[PDB]
Amino acid sequence: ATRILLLVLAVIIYGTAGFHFIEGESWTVSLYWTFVTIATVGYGDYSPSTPLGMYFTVTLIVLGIGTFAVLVERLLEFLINREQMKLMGLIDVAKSRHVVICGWSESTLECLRELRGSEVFVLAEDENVRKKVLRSGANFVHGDPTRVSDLEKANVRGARAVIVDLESDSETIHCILGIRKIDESVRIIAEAERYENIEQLRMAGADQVISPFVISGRLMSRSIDDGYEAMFVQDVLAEESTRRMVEVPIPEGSKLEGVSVLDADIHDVTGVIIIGVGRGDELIIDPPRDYSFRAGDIILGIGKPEEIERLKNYISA
Amino acid sequence: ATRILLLVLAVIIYGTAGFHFIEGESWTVSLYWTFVTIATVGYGDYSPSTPLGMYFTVTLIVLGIGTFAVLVERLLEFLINREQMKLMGLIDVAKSRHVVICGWSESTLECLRELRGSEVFVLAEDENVRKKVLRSGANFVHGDPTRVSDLEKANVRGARAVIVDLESDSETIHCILGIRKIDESVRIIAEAERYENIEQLRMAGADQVISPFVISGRLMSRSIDDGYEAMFVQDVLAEESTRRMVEVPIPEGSKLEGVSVLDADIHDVTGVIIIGVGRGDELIIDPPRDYSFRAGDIILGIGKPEEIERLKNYISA
Amino acid sequence: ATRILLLVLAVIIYGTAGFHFIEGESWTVSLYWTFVTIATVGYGDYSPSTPLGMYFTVTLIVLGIGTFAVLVERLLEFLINREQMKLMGLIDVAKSRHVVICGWSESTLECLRELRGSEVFVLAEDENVRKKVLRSGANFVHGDPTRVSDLEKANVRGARAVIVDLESDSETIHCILGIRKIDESVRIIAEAERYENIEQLRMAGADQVISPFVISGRLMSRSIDDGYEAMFVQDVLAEESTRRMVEVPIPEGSKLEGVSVLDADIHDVTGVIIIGVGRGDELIIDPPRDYSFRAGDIILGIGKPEEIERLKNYISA
Amino acid sequence: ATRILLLVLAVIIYGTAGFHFIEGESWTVSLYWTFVTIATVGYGDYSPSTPLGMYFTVTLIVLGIGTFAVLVERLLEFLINREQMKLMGLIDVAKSRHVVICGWSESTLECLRELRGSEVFVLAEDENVRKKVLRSGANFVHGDPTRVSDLEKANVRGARAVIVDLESDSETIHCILGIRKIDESVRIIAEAERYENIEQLRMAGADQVISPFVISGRLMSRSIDDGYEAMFVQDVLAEESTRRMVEVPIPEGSKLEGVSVLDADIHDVTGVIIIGVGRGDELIIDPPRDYSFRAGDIILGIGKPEEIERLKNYISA
Amino acid sequence: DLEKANVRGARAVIVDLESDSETIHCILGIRKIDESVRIIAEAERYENIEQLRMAGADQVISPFVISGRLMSRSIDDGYEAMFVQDVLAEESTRRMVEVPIPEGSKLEGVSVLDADIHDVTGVIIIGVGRGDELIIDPPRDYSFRAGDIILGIGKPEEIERLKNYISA
Ligand SMILES: [K+]
Repeated sequence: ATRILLLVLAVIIYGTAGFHFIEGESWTVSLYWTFVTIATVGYGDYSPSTPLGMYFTVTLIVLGIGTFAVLVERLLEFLINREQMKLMGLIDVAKSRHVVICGWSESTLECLRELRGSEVFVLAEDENVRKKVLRSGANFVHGDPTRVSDLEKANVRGARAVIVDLESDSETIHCILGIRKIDESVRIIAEAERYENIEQLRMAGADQVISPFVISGRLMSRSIDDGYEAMFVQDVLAEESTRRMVEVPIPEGSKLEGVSVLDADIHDVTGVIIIGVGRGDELIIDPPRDYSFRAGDIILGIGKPEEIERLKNYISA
Repeated sequence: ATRILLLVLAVIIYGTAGFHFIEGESWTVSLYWTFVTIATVGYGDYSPSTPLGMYFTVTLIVLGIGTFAVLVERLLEFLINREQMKLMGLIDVAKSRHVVICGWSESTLECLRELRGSEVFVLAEDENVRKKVLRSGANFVHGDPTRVSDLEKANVRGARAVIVDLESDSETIHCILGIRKIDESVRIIAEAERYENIEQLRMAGADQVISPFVISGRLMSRSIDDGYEAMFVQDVLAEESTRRMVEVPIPEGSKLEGVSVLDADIHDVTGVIIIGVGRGDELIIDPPRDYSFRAGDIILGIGKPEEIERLKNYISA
Repeated sequence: ATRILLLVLAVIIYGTAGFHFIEGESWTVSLYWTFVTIATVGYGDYSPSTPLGMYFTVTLIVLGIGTFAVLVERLLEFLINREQMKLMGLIDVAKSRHVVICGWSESTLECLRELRGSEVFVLAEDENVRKKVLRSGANFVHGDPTRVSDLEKANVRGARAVIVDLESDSETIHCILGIRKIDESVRIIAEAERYENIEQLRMAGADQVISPFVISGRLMSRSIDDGYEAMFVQDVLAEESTRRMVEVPIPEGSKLEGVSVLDADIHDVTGVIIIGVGRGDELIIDPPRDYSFRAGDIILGIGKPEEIERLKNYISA
Repeated sequence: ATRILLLVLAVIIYGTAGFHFIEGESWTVSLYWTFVTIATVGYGDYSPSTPLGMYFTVTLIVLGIGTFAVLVERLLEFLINREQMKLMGLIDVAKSRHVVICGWSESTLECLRELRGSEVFVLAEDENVRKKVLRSGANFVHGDPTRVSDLEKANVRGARAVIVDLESDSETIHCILGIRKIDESVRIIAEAERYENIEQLRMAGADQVISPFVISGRLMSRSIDDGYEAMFVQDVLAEESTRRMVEVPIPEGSKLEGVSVLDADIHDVTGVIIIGVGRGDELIIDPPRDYSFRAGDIILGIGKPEEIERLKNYISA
Repeated sequence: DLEKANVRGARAVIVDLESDSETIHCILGIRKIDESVRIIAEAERYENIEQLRMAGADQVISPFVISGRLMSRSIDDGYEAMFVQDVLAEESTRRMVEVPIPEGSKLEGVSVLDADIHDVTGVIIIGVGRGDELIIDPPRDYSFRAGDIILGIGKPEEIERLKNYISA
């Protein structure tokens, strides 16, 4: 790989040792003339005069052209190899705050619209998935999400969060186990098809589990007659037509520390229905009137975009 | 992406600030000498004389070669990426009067022979379809005809007309709905397999619907005994052996405005059987003898190539 | 496609019209200086002296570098397109004495070992067939053997002979009909699976028909008890272990014109069993003793390589 | 392929014969000037003065640029062809001490972790296998392991050892027969699925046969109640948790030649259970107390990594 | 569908599916039904051997892991693979047997050094499994008990010579 460097150094030395070993001009001007001749710069300050000397000049010119040809050849081969290799995946990830996505479905396409295109890496192995991901605007890594060896290629260790949605619950569980084998602190978000596997996904190590099929089946099984819960669910979580479920935190101080919910009256002040207060990875749905707010708490509620703004400004210090 | 421009500007500045900061020749000739040295032009009008100066010349030459190498590398990488990307589709369309074709069957191959090869764009996603389209002489765009996002890549908004012929009537209806979601005025031409979907294609928004299977089934169901309607249909619409169904418009004035059909006697004058007169997106089959011709009307008839010429010249002003 | 030629001519003109329109040296030396400056040759005989003139030199150098970049870009794009296109087929054939092979099976692989690798063209459309053909040492053309349009890409018109062996007898018959539609004189060699299609292949236009399955089934149906005909067939036609069925023609004169078979006694003279004499596309198996030899006749017999040599030298003039 | 060399020699001759046939300077300086002009070196010592002469210089410059373009074109085409061809296999092997692997399964992936990545060559034909092998870190050769023609591409003749593990026992037997057809001395290591084919693999020519399915079935059929043999087998051969089955040879002399096992007491001295002594391709399990050690014998035993070290140092001279 | 096969009451369950993911899922499902049934699983990859044991498998078999290592050593020597094949796969001449110690057996409390099972019968004693643990190469101070299982390799003749020898 470094043989070409030795070859070109030999040619440069061979050239330099021609002037001094022929006309004996100067051991310093020979070094220069050899460098200007190879780079075709051709000043012409010091040109040969003997027939032997000018013949040696032709030999040096053709040898320099031959060396350049090999130089260009090596580079071109390297560029072709790199481009051909990194086009179909087979490239290690060097980032440290990306988002790794295992598998590609319609659920992972909808979360790509709220995430940066250059920070998400999709880890699959199908060929059509590569084209779909490239059209979507993400980066494709060729590997098996269930393999620990291919999980380190995607740099799961340093990822901000990992989203697991594979073709089957068995594969999802295996991928979660593999990720937890690498990093025990990375955040994992999984999707469950069957109701039986919701607890197994949580036991494997998933931080958050989503059950779209379980939600949709129950919504279908109640909308045959009434169809009012499904309407609320659709208009609040799917379309966000008018209202929206927001989660706004409480800043430092906020002039609302220690104030109870009964004295705050967030509904009567802003118009946002307070569902619960999440204090440190636990959701207290419908907190009592005796609950006291703190710093860093997150308020979960449903309201219009106007009322959400009315609340975020209201809880400011 | 523009780091190389800064690097080369730094090298040029570094070179220029060598003459003045070493030999102090001239702040204007230094700029020149640095440019002729990098482009290997090597005039030689102003060559260095000090050993330090000629060493700096070698340093500048090798640095310029290194900069050129990176320059060539970047370009080559860009060209490889562009060619590799636009070979398999994944390219947005910038035209504004093309013809978009969704799907690829034998029906869309026969309409390619009467259309310009460079104005038709085929929107599919199969790999064999790409080779078939390239052999036919059209442009291939990789996308799903049913997706509104992939429909905008083909630039349906600005297309002259869109031809929809997919693998199923469900896909055809979905594609028509998607196209009408983008543009409500573009002309859509669809093909229907089942007789039940002819009305659904028209309700979705298709301007023209063609039912080859419905026509062929009825032709088969009558040719068991007689086989005379099928012979006429084949020899007039499929082969155009002797006669042909032509639609010639009436130019401005044409010396035939207000003249009734009974007084015109187009059959007795030219020999072309007049089927109907299309006046503004409606076909009046067998117009009455009291019908009065106008300007911009289209005459639909069946005749030999000789009689068609005899009629087009007859209706001229 | 020729815009770059206009651009470079404009740059050359712009350069040439600088010397005369600035320093007014000579309308002939300006043309020269502009050509030596672009090709980085840089003699230096006529270098600028005014600051404006040397600035214009830098402008010309950078413009020439920009023009060269586009020049290299266009070429590279053309080469990439050509290589990428002619790698997967999609290339028209310009030869006029090649051998076209439709389909790829084990039968067409055994006939490749007795034919020149560079004269055979294989016309298929599967991807694995391309790799198999390339490993074998032939040229691959991507097309459908049943399509007349793709048959002209392989240049069947000018082919020496066409060998048809497709996946089914229906496809073989269709390909023969298509070839006969193009050229009514080219030689077609087909292979038949079923016994019912031997006559249909000959009616379609095939010059020679081979029935390996029909031969093998009958050989199997007789070797259950005796197995002596199959042994002869294998050892003479498949392996050519000891003997071989040869067909040697009769040269001009040959000192054997008009001599009857009874007076020639080819068996008693050389040891080759004379099966038949093919005189003008007809095989006379076991010719009578009254048959008279002629010029241009072909002798069909089975003999050892020694006896074949003994006969070819015997029938020489 | 060598036409370009003739073309460039013609251009060089044409250039050289310009000076002497025009200005008649010198038959030696013309050769030089032609070489410096083509390589754009442009010294300028001998520049033309006549208008005709300087026109001829422009003609030579443009002809040299045209020749260079073709030169670059040919090289680029060669590099593209080489890279495109050797990327998907289709490359002959020139090594003489590699390890050829036929087929790719989980068994051949585990033996890649104890072998050098650059000496193993995998011979398959599936496309996914190529990506798997490239990710693993080996070299991929595209061919059919059952074909003798594709077996010579992998250079089985000169291989150190061949490992055969295909999708079926029929394919494994066929590959072994093909390899033995090429080389009768190369070492073959095969894997058997069925118990019926263990003897057929040995009769075909396999030096060593492995039966993972046969071992696992019997281990399953005994672990239903006891499960103690399977525990030993797993912990000694699969995981090598604590102990390990080692095979250490006896060096020259070793101070243990002719010493009987009863007097050596290898178990009482080191702690390694002596299973057997392999003397020349035969395993003597549980050798008698009267057995006498020799030179070049291999000791097979199970022991901890400490006891193995205690034994290897003990048997040293 | 696991309850249709009546896994609850099964004597033992053998899990060998098309993939390690499916094997792990099946083991988890079986352990969800019955926490005491005996599960015997098979592992393809070396990474999943520990995950199968954590899921609840009582015994794990790694045929691919064994065969890969046997292939990776038989390129030059090929003596360990020969022993493994002839003892575990074909059982040509010898065989690895596991014979228990009956009640009393006239060998309770007798140390291995005083028993000398190799010098008496000819069977190489690999280890003694006392209650779901294998003591490979027990010390000379080990004392036999009742219900222990002796693991060794010997000919069918020597196995008979040992089973009759350890009888009361
Ligand atoms: K140059």
